Amino acid sequence: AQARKLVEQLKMEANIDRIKVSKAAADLMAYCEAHAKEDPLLTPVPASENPFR
Amino acid sequence: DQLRQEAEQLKNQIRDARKACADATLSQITNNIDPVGRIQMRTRRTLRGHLAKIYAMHWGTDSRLLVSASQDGKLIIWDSYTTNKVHAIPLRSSWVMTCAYAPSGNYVACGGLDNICSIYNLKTREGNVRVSRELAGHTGYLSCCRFLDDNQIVTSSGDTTCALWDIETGQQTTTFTGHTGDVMSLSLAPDTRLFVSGACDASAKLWDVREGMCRQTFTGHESDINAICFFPNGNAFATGSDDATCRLFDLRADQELMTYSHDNIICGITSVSFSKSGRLLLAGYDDFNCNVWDALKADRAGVLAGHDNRVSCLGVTDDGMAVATGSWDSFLKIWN
Amino acid sequence: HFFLPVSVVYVPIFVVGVIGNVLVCLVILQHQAMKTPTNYYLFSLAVSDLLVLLLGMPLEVYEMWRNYPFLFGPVGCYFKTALFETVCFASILSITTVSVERYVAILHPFRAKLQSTRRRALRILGIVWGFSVLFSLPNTSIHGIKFHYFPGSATCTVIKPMWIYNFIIQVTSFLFYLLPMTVISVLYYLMALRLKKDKSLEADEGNANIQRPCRKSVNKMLFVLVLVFAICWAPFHIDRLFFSFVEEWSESLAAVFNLVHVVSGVFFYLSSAVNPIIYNLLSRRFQAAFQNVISSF
Amino acid sequence: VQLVESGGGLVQPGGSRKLSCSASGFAFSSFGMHWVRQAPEKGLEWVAYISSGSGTIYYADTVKGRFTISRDDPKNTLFLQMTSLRSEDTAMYYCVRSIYYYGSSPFDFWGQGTTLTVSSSDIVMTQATSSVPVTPGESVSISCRSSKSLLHSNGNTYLYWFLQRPGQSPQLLIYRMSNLASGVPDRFSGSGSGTAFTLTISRLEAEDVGVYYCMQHLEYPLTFGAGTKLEL
Amino acid sequence: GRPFFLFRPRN
Amino acid sequence: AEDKAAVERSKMIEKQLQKDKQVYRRTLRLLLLGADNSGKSTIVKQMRTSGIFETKFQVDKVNFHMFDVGAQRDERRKWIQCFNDVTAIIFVVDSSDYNRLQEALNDFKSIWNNRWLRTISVILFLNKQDLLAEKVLAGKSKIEDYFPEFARYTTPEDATPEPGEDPRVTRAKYFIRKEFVDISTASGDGRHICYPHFTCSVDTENARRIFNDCKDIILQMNLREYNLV
Repeated sequence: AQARKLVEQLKMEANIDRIKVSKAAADLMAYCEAHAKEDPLLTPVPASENPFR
Repeated sequence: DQLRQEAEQLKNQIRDARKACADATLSQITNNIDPVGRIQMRTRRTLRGHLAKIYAMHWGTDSRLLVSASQDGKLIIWDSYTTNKVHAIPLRSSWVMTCAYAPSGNYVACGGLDNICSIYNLKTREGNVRVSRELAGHTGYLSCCRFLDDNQIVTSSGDTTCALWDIETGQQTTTFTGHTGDVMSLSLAPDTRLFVSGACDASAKLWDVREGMCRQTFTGHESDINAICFFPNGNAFATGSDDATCRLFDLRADQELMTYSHDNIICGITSVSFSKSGRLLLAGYDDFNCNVWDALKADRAGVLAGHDNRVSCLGVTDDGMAVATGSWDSFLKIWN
Repeated sequence: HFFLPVSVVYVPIFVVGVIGNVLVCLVILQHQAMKTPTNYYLFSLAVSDLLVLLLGMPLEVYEMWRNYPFLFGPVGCYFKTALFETVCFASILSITTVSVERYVAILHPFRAKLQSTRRRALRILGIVWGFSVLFSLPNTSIHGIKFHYFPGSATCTVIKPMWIYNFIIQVTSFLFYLLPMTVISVLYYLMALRLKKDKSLEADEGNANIQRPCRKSVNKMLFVLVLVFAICWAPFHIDRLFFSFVEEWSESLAAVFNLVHVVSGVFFYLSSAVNPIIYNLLSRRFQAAFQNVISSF
Repeated sequence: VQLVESGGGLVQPGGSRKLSCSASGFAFSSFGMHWVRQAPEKGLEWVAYISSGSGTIYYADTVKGRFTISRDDPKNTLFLQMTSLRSEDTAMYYCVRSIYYYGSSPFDFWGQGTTLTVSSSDIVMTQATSSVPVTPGESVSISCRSSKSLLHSNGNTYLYWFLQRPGQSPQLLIYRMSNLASGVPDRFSGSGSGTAFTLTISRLEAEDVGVYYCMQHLEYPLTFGAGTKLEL
Repeated sequence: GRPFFLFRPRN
Repeated sequence: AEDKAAVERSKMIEKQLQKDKQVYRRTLRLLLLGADNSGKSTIVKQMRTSGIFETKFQVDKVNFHMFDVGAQRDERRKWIQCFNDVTAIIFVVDSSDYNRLQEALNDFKSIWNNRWLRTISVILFLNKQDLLAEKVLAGKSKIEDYFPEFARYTTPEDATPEPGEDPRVTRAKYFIRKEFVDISTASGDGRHICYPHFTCSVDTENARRIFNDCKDIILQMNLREYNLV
């Protein structure tokens, strides 16, 4: 009985749309590049902007 | 009888569809990207006062206030800038495993081996902190909780199920089922329409908050997933597992993009979080050290200095200014 | 004549004690697992033994060669006496405090963990050092610089009549050897007895459980501690008692006293060379912390 | 939540009197408490402050030594001991709570007060406009200025705005230059440059009629403005 | 005067 | 709103946290494990969908907090990490149920070899001894059938004869005890110790047994803390 619901879930999982990995990796890289300047950990901001020290 | 072969066939079909989309890799695409280089982060603040091992912490959306759960039975709310303790909340159950800070800052939630999730109202007219409500119905310890709104909180439990709660009524709006092991971590998508949960069945699932069903399942890990975190754009999420590997998954390619691991690393990963831009992936380990990973080049961009015991939790301020790490040595440390 | 052989004997003792005490102090001071619990007594003991080494060893080897002059003025002579006396008393009282707290830890296991507090540790340590400095005063009161007339030549010595020096030395030797000696011996004997008596409802012999060799080794270590304290601190007080008794000297008595002084110095500085070893290094917990600080760097 | 002051009445000059302030419905022990004087038909005047746990006590120089403030946390009662009354001391005395932490709103509740009748380097606050005739629906504005800039290095501007309706105790409107207090409608708005400040009412209603007092909290003593009486 | 060497006690 | 008032508030919270640390250090925490058929649910009653039950008691004016874990899923491997740094684990087993005795052995093994419990001593209550005696005296069911080694195990001369019970009772109970002690000694280094006890669920001495075992555990801990070992 439970295998029926497992199959029904796997059906919906398979039906989903698919995107090529290259496009997704490019999107992640583009986001990182676009927001790279607004990351105080990636790019340490001066002690005048740093609220901790 | 016949349905199990159908399940195996569908599993193979999904595997084949993932392979069809795997014509490239994140490393192949990022070979030319300028490496992050060596990152040094100094312990700007050490927040002391917890009696027992800290188990969880969370940031207020203002990026200044910070809630912290310890298994001595206390939630402490810290002003991270001044290290002032804003609130100390005594808990009815000392075995706290999770805490959350409401995005409005009005409420703070916690839970643990007592299978109930307690919501605390910080903005009382009496000036004390009162238990707004105790959410009950999970069978087994409660491992993570996250506010969607003042009136909605998502919880995951050793019950192997997650649940969405209407805090006004205190009843589960919906329950998420399909994990075959203890759910250990949970993260809300920035749009708050999706969340992902990792479980001890070594898989992660993507749940639609309003639909109530898991749209996708990811199974790259070899062991229990202790931590999960969404990429800041909500299209990918990192996971941490006992098998000492972190992994990046994409919701659209529906497969693992990258593994972050080193032969010198054998400890399980307790927590993970991205930096504001998403270029840095920070992970805490049973080894008393948080390692900073170049989310794109997979390179170990750096290492946060020592804690005295297992790093149990970490999180990056909503503005990205600083990293807070908690550990079983009873100290939160803030890194920037 | 003693200068060369005595320096030869001291240099191994000096290097061993300095490195041992510095290692103990650094391991305790860096590692968090040492900072938190009551390792403060062993920290103070290591500091006191290092200080007695620094103040006696080089100064003593210098003064046994150039015994004729003295290097500092009256305030220097006061500081020398006060510092040396207070660090000796502080080492003795640190040893006694370690013994007392171990007695509580073993005969009253629950009392120890309930009562253990950093505030209490520092309070007892402050009492220890306060009493050490207070008791250092009389020796500093009677000491001073002395000159030879009818011609530089100056030397620190007891200027007030030896009549009171004898009483001061007898009282200090009583309070800081015979009292702590009996206290430490009795307490560690009671600890050995408490470890000896068997928890088992029925007697057994030769069982492979760690308890048996463990308790045998613990008894051996306690005997080592008591004997080390007694043997190391008896010559120290013997030297000063001898010097205080003699009213007028002669070649043979001076020679025997010089032999006594050299041997007593050997034992006394061996005290500070050995104490860090037996008190910290031979313990598995300190070995673990030492290995940890090694690995982290 | 309630604060109920007691005592007062008529006392001859040079006498002594004890004011009592019974607190109920809130965690008295965790709140700092203030006594705020208001001479008849005059502006508010801070009297004394006692912190939570009695750790800190402050007095205005007008009353320093003469007055003494104390609290009894188990009895949820606040006391003001006055040893040498003067004609200057005749006023209605209010009991006011204040809780201090990041993002708190001090002075958020005022007792109904008790009337007492008797037979130098601090910051000067000024409200040049003593009164404004106004009509409902008008976008009123009330100005204020300080002798010292209230904008602290930490970014906070420690200006407070209080509304006192006729025959009622002051109500907190804004608990920091911009921060609208709880239970206050969106009509009210606060702004300022750190030395000049403005309170705006978007569309005045009959219930907004009263005297508006500014107050600085940069450093003690807390000094109120002369107040601006709106009327219609 | 002393024709001989004589140590001083360590204090 | 001066920052000094927020610092005062922080200092008052610090005072309260020290006042609470005084309570936290002066209590002994115990984890009460054991299968559902064991008498653990009964042992707690002799002490004087929710997920945890803190029983509380004291002996000779030392306070014990004993946390029975209930309504949890059967997979212990995750929530057990929380109980690292308890003073002892109290493991209860029904000595009479030979069928589930092997499952009790496996559970004890998994607890003893746990990565996180590597330094926690286990107080082992071999419970329901009266039922064991009644079983062996009735003879209708024999541990012989489940543990073949019992056919040749013989009571050691070191065994305590205090009860004066039938020799078969002593032989069976001591074989059962050895079955756990073997795991303890094989896996256990000097870090942690097993303290077996024969107990009935209805037994007033269990609190005193726990007190004595915790006293021995704290003594062993001090022996290392104070560098004596």
